[PDB]
Amino acid sequence: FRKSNLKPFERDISTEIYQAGSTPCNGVEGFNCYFPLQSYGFQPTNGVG
Amino acid sequence: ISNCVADYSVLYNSASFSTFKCYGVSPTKLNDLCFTNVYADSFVIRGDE
Repeated sequence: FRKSNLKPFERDISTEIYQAGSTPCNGVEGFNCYFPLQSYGFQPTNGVG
Repeated sequence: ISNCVADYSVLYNSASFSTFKCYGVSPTKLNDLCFTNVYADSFVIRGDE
């Protein structure tokens, strides 16, 4: 999740929480509010892809 | 449900629903694309399944 797109050769680490709707989400999660860094699942129970 | 203009105001941000998320479609700006037809199924499921 991000408010806007990235510019070339840029990197930005900010573990804020991402709001979409009509709720102030400052530090506390809730409705229309998400946490960006959701991880990968890598298993040898899979195929290529 | 055909021949509509679909105002997703009350479904997205005025919502009272246990979830709102769509597979393969970003459910935040779903207004600015459209499709041939969309349907509505309704069944009666208890809050665990």
